[PDB]
Amino acid sequence: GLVERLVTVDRVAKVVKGGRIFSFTALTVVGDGNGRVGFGRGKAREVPAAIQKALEAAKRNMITVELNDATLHHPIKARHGASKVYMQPASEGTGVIAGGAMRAVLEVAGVKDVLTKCYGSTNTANVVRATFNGLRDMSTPEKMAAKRGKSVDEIL
Amino acid sequence: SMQDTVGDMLTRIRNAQMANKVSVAMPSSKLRKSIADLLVSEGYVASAVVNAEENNKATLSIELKYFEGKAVIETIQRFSRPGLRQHRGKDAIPTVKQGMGVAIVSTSQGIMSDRAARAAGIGGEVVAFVA
Amino acid sequence: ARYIGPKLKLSRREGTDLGLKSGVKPYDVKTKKAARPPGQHGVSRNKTSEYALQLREKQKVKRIYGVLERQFANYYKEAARKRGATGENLLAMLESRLDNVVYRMGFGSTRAEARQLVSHRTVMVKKAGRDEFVRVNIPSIQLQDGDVIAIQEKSREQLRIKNAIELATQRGIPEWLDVDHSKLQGTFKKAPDRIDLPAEINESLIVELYSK
Amino acid sequence: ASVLTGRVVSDKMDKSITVLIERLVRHPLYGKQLRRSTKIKAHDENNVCQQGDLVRIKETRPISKTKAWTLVDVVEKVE
Amino acid sequence: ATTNQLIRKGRKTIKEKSKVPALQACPQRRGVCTRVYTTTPKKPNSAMRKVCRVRLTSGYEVSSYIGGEGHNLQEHSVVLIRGGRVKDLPGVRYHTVRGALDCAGVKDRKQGRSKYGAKKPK
RNA sequence: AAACUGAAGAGUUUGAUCAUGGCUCAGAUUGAACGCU
RNA sequence: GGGGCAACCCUGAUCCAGCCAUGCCGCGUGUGUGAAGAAGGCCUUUUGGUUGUAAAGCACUUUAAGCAGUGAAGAAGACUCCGU
RNA sequence: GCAAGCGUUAAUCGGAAUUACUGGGCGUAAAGGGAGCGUAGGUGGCUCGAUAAGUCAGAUGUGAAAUCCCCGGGCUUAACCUGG
RNA sequence: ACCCUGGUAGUCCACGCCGUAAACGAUGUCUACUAGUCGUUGGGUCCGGACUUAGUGACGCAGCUAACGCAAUAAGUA
Repeated sequence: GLVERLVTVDRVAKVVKGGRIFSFTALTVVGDGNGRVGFGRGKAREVPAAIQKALEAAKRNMITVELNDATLHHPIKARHGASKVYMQPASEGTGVIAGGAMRAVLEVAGVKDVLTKCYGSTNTANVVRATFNGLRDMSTPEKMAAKRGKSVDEIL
Repeated sequence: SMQDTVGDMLTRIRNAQMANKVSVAMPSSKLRKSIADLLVSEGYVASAVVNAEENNKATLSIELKYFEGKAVIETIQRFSRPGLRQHRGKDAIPTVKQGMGVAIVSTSQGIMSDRAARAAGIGGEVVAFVA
Repeated sequence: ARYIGPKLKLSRREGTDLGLKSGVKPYDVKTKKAARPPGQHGVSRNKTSEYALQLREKQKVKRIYGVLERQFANYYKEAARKRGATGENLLAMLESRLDNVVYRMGFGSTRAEARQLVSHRTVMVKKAGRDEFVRVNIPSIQLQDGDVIAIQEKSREQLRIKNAIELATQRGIPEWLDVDHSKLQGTFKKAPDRIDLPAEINESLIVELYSK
Repeated sequence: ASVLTGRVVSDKMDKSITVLIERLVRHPLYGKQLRRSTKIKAHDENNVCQQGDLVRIKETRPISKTKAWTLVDVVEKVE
Repeated sequence: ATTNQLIRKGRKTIKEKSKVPALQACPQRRGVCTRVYTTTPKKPNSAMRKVCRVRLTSGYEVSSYIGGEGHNLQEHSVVLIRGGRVKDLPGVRYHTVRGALDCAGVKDRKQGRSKYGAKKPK
């Protein structure tokens, strides 16, 4: 009862005495579609084994996300190294306005309406990781009010 | 030398919270006490007291808060700096974290939160964003 | 301009039944196809992409309602400016078209025949509040709440209409349309809801396609 | 009516002074307030005020080619 | 860049010049073919590309590329010239519109006829 | 009552990689021209 | 708008008409039904697939164009008569 | 895939956060002046007052009409026209 | 050319020009704050150590960085 999507597949090489050893790297994102989300990449000499290994790693690199029932609770700006990502909540019916790597994470995490933009390098793994960092650092009004020791009415 | 007193105050708070210090102390001022009192009444710091030292001097000491071992003050950034001051009207005060945070506003009625200034229908200098 | 070529080709390319043929017989036996898209190759290797899923979804609605790209993009542009969900608004304005309304009310067997009836001045419209009908040869007329539709006095004896009602009865009549077969007269009481429209058209793909 | 205050930077003309009016113009893109200053010649009939004084001047009909303001008050004087 | 530095200096964009200066911001331009010849392309490719040095009404004397298979251009031929650079041809920066004024369309063209000035065959 | 709704990236330097960085493309527009119709 | 008491005269302003897919918007070039899935073309493992309900056949419809009628509104009621 | 249009060329903005105000950088990728002193300038400690120029709020006048946007109304619909 | 044997300007002095170096820490200046450990230089105060100062080094958290690496002498937080 879990949703999986393969974001990118790359062909990498290693040099040896004989020549080049070609292997495959697959990055996948798994999620329930209800707030649980995770990503992982696998390497193997075959694409199906790389994909299965990426899925296995994604199933263990999981976090929980509290969404605003369709979207985010506040604008988020995140980064991982040189990919800078920005997401802001949008009105219902807007859709996921995102590139491939952002769209994978958001759609599999269950976001339906969000505005996004990638700055810096658009490396698929680093963009996925920056989006993942932002979703894991995102806060809720209840959590902010509890942290400050107030109520959600006391903290608009 | 030091030409941003408010920036220094917020930088001291930020570094102390990153280092997980119990409290942060500095030389005091009425502006610093106003900002610290706003932080206290917003719930970002536990308390802020002034102790009168000798030679007509004063020390402002702020007791920080931690929630689940993490600092309560997630981010505290200066918006209006001495090199570029930012004054906004009542309908241009920027919100912090979709209203979860506080934009500290210096208005003619004193230091108060962005939502307090909006309710009073008054603008001012947007000095910092704390969330 | 409108599409004139074969329709089962379109249905086979979209992979679903678009209702382009009459319901007089099942879609499976009407074509012994829809398992493969048209042409020499049909089912292919090298799987589709996000842009292909969006393009096919937009073409699906366009081919269902018989509206070309320019008018359909004007529809989306209006829907993204009206309040609420853009896809919901686009489906509502595609459902409020006069030819689609007369097809749902059952005076036409297919939307192409309904458009053919509307274009040939065989349908009169009575605007809400107005105490008069007027013959209208424009299929893209948007009907508001309460607009009345009636059949011309010199075309109620049409054989195609009389065999179009009996197909509409076998297919189902919407609840936002109040149609009376006794004098060939319907009423558009309200634009249909997204819950009334089938839950297999992903308008979200159309909205994401019209965002570069 | 339209009064303007500033320091006297020149008084070496008969029945005439130059007043330096300062203003804060804000940059349309960068939003910082630059302090700008215009030299305005005023008419001082009795030829009284000296350079370094604060003076108020008002717009009037032109007195000369480049002089259409007149002195109305010497609010401050050189120390 | 501080705020004071931005006010004192200000960030300037360089406006790049056009890649088709001989057109003078016009879609096409008429010229006379001063020389019709063939030339070899750059390193990877190998062919005899058909080119014409044409002096245009703007006062330029640029070299352009005759597209399609076979042409009828010779000295003192009046051609219409559009923008568009040939990648493997060094120096050629314009295309000859085939079928416009004196450059004929391609003879047996069937697929992309409008791009080569070929009438629809009956 | 409303005027308060909006933000996508890709290719290309390497045996492969991440970064930097230019070039190129997908959009919209026109008092348009040209080619086919 | 100019002249005249008016009648009226003038007005390439203006209101129109002509040409041009130059753009925007709209409509059409038909609609249903039709299989041993005809012929022909193309591919093919040489017998299948595809063109394809597509065509033919049958049943209808006449928007726009064409022909014939009818027919608003753009007009502000001038002049003249009567009354106050 | 568009469609009485469809492509190409020219041109502008976008994508380009690729002049970065929003919104970039400078150890090694392009980038700290060889170092200092200092002029204009920029910026600037604590406390109690004054002022009210900046700032903020209110009021008044103005910011032409058209256009953009919202709610409507009239063209068979739409473009278009039009009231607030 | 490198190697060898000679060898002049120059290198040295005085007074002036030149104004450039991988003139480098390839790191502008100034201010505040942010785990720690071990050296060394110049002071100072206490009881051979202890502490405190201003330099000068080697390590090493958090943080930062594309990575290397920097890390109170930041390339950290302002």
